[PDB]
Amino acid sequence: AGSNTEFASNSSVLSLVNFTVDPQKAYLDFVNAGGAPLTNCVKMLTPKTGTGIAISVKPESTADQETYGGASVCLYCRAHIEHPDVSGVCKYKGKFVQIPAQCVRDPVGFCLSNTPCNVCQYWIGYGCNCD
Amino acid sequence: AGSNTEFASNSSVLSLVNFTVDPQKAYLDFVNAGGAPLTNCVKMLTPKTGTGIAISVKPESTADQETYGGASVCLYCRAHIEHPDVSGVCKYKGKFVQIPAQCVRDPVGFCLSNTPCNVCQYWIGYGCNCD
Amino acid sequence: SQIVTGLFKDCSRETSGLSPAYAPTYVSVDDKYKTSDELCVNLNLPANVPYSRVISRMGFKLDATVPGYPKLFITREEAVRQVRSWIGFDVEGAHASRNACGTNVPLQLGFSTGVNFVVQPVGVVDTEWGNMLTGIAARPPPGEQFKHLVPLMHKGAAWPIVRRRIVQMLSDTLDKLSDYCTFVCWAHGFALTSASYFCKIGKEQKCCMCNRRAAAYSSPLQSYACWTHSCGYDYVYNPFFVDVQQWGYVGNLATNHDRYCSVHQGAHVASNDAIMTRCLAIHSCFIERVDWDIEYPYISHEKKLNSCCRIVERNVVRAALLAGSFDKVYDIGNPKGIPIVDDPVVDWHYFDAQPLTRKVQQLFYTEDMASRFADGLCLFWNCNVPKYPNNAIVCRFDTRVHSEFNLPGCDGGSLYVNKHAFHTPAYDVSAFRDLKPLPFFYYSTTPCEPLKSAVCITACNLGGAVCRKHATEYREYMEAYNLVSASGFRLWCYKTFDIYNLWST
Amino acid sequence: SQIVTGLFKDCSRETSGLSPAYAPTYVSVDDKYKTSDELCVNLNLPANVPYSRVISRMGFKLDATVPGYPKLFITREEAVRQVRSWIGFDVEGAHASRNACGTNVPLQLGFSTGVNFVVQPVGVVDTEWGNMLTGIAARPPPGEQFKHLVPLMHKGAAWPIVRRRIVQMLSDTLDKLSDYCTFVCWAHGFALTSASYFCKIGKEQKCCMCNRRAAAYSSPLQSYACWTHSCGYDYVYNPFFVDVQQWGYVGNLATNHDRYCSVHQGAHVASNDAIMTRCLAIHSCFIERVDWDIEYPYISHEKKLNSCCRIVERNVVRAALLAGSFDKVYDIGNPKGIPIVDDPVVDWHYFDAQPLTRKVQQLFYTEDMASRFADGLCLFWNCNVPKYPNNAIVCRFDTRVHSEFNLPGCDGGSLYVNKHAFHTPAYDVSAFRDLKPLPFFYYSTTPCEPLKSAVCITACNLGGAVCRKHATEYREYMEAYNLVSASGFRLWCYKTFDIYNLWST
RNA sequence: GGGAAAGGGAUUUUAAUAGCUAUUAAAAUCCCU
RNA sequence: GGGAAAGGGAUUUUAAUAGCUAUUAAAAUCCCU
Ligand SMILES: [Mg+2]
Ligand SMILES: [Mg+2]
Ligand SMILES: [Zn+2]
Ligand SMILES: [Zn+2]
Ligand SMILES: [Zn+2]
Ligand SMILES: [Zn+2]
Ligand SMILES: [Zn+2]
Ligand SMILES: [Zn+2]
Ligand SMILES: [Zn+2]
Ligand SMILES: [Zn+2]
Ligand SMILES: [Zn+2]
Ligand SMILES: [Zn+2]
Repeated sequence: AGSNTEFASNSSVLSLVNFTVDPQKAYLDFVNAGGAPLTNCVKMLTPKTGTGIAISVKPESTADQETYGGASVCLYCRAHIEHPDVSGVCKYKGKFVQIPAQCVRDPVGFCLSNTPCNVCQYWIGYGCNCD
Repeated sequence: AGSNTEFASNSSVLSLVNFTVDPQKAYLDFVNAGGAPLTNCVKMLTPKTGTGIAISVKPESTADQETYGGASVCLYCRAHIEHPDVSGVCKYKGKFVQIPAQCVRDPVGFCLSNTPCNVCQYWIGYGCNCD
Repeated sequence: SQIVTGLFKDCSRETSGLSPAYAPTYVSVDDKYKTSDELCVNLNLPANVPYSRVISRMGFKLDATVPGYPKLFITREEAVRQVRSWIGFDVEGAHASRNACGTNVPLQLGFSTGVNFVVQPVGVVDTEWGNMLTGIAARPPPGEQFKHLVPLMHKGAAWPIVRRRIVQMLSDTLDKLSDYCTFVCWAHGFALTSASYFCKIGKEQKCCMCNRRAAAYSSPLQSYACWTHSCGYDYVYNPFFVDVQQWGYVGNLATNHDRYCSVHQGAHVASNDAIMTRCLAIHSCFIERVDWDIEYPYISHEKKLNSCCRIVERNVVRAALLAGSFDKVYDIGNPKGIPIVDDPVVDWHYFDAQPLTRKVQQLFYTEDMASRFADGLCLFWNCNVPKYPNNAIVCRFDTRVHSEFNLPGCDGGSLYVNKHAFHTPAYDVSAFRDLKPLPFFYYSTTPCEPLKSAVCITACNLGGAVCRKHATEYREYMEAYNLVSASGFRLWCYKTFDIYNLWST
Repeated sequence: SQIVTGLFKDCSRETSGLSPAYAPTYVSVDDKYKTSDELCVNLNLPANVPYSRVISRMGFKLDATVPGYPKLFITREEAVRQVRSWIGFDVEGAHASRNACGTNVPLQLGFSTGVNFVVQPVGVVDTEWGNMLTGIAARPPPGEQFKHLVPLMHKGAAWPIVRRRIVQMLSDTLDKLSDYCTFVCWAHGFALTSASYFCKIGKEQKCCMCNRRAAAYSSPLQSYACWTHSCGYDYVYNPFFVDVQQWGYVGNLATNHDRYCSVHQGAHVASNDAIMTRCLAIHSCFIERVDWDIEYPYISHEKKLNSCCRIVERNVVRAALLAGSFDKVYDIGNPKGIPIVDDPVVDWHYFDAQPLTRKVQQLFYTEDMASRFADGLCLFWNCNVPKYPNNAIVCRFDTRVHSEFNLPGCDGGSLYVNKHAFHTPAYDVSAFRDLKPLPFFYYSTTPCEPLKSAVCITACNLGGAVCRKHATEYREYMEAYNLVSASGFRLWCYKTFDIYNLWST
């Protein structure tokens, strides 16, 4: 019964995240130690004509970005664990995430390490200009 | 086997003291409410020619005092409960206690309410002079 | 007076009494010191020091009255109102031996929760500098029946650990039920002596972290807390005590309990005796003599459960009256004789074991009385009978479902406390062998003003559709039915019941 | 490359995958969105919201290696070194039903302490705003053998309470034994899934209140503590996991355990399976294959106990050799072949099951070899034989005595851990039917330089007196004997042993 | 469970799609429930 | 217990001391261990 969802290569890191107290630090330590990043992310085909904001309701990637499904690039959705955000609601689910092309290797690490600017909704240090 | 030690009339209050968190406050409340004071105290026959200090190694009552056995006028020895003194050692056991004649009704209440002066070893407000 | 008591008896083997400066009472002084006028004298004899005399704790009496201090040895009427706090309590003890003879110390404590705590032999020792609560020599009681206590002498733990374990167990058991603790004992003479080891009393206190009544006391913190905040607390604060033997019982515990219960049989242990004690107390207070005037406070959605039970009763009784062509209805178990439903015009009759109105006839139902009511539909809403008739509609509480208003009872049954205490016999599926479990369904006749389900017997479902009114009614009835069933109630019906006969409207 | 796993399987009944903005993986997306180049597209279709899909937790693998993170699935040798942390663990589960199909959730957890916890069916539910750990529909497993699980579906409590109860139980059990926890399981595939509910892992931490290793984690306080400071803590921190089935066993747990043990028989429950698992692990690691080189750390007064045991052995063997004037001594159970006493000139011989020196012959003792050593004095100091001869001097550990260095073992026996691990068979008095219990006594020959006792066989006691040297010798020997006996050791001797023969000196 | 849609894995064998493997579907043995 | 000196109470009866009671000592019944 049911239908399979995850590859066996991601099972070790996802179990580690499922058991750890702090999933973000554990995943960052796993990636920085040479472990394989999370594969099986949802990648979107876009004409690269978007505005380029971080999180959007429809794909908005520019020529220097790639659009990903939000739920596939959130560590708490991948591991199916409780989100730490306000009222337990994920900010990535139902929305598409723009990832810079230079960091296409590990979308989950980028979405954990960086946060968008609250004024212009771009990634800080990766497109945000507020000076 | 064994030999009896306490009267039944004292069996009520001594039970209460065996259970209360604060034995001194409970005994004072029991006495002040009209309950019978603890009987069966050891009273010593003295020629009334002593110095009159509070606690002594031999009987020292004056004409206005009466000598009692210390263990019989300590509430924690009557109820057989842990003493609150320094290192758990009773200050009354092995020594005789002088009680003023005007408070001969309740020796235990007097020994719980008052405290000897550390300089001249008389009862404060009952023979102590340190002005 | 001069009537002596066995409390604080000197259990040492020394024949001579103590010197006046060391003896706690007058009659404990050696006779060589006593003189006329009931006075003692100092004879300048050498002091017999050091010494170590075991002091007995047998014969406590908590009957003193001090203002601000609650009455702990409650009566029958006060114990009934505190039924949610009832925890059974038995103690098996060891006799002091070697340097001490004449006292008992607790060895195995048992509670109605089924747990047993084994402790090292610890008693009060009076020494020349004061007194201690330390280890003393003790042997298991002689005879055959106490041979099972022989291993337990070397399986006991330290008292400060066992205190915290007892407080933790009572916190786990009684947290959701009450702010109080009530030790139900069979003979309190030794139970109170053992309770002196792990209980403290005093004025009524408030919890440090919340507004609940303080039921536990911590000595290193000198603090009071309720059950939710009693982590690491040594002592139980202000427990009530109840003696079942004072209630007119004659004979030992086993012969009195075996007359009314056959479920608590087993090996001899303190916890099983505690369970038997609590079972006998429940039988005494809620089966043999029943008080209808004692209302209990609401603790968890009792009003909503009552409303849902009334809704489900109305629906299923109307449906049972309309599916079969019954013109005569018997209600066995209606205390007041108020008709549950009146939309189908049928001839109602009421019976009850203890009717509150002359309009209701008396009926202590037995299975031989089936032929007296075989011509009508029998109703058994919360009426318990060991063998139900063929044409019955029965609602019965399943005693095996864990609920906050469900408590363990007598003979495997349970005490259900919802504004009143009802003793329900143990749920046995053999009583309903002539009946079938009633399937879930809804029936309505309200006017019409997505949801796909074949058990919604309505006007819209005949045409394959559903309306907003019937959808909301069906959802709220599903909520009511779910609450009723999850509380524990089970519904059974006569065999010839078919929902497809309800499609006539 | 594309090996799929059952972990995080979508257990809902929906026949279509999720939208690309909501699906957690690529292969969980519905096929109408995917393209040729393994890309996904947005078709501007209406969103299928809200939704609720159960997510499976079956198939966790804790085999990743991160610097600073301890290895939790330890090997055989590390499990042996951590024998004091061994807690058995079994889970009985319920199958997800109704809206879900294809996963199991824990229903009854059972530990080797004899404790069972019943929980409500709780699983992970993925919804359009995130995910929850909430109640799901679940039924007991079908078949006859799981009928006993049918009542337990309505006897379970909430998970946040059961977490704290489990942490409290583990703190109560493992506080004095170790700073670690080691779950000994028979099939870790479901045990690890259940452990994901109440365990947390991470870097090795220090307790907030002391220097002990942190073994529990509190979420509301966001803190770490050891066993003594884990009051109110709801998570177990860094537990090791051990699988007995990986150690070469073939067949189910019951047939493997019943081949080596007959004591743990009983009704089927999770705790009894956990006890059988731990018993089988003990048999595997300490009876069949034994490692003599593994040394365990000292906890409390173990060196003192060894010194007292040597003193008592010297005194008892010297006195037993001098009484009866034995000339030949056989020492059955001496690994090194070092004589215990040498003041009486007797001919010593040594035997052992696994001798460490060629001077010691092999001897796996059987009662049929009683006549092989009938012409001397046999020695059984910590040598365990089901049937002892008539001429024996035996010291045997009583496994029924609770001690820090005494752990539960196989076939009713016990594991005694004092610098080494010895498996001792269950203490049965029937093995000593030809021997009498040795009474307490003392013996000495030291030159001399109040105390009344008739068992102090000395030069002064012959004349009815006692000296200071023999007084302090007798008192320190009493302390040593008391420590040895309170640790659990019992001494037995041949029937013809009379202490009055020792008065010859 | 009071509650239509009876669970998870390992090994072997079989058949199909795709460019010997991955997935899909079935049978047999064993373990967990 | 591995460990010489076998426990607590209620009721009834009997004997002694002192001026019907308190203690001491014993027997029978019942309860706890
Ligand atoms: Mg009992
Ligand atoms: Mg099992
Ligand atoms: Zn998320
Ligand atoms: Zn900005
Ligand atoms: Zn004192
Ligand atoms: Zn002064
Ligand atoms: Zn509180
Ligand atoms: Zn019963
Ligand atoms: Zn309608
Ligand atoms: Zn600590
Ligand atoms: Zn076993
Ligand atoms: Zn000497």
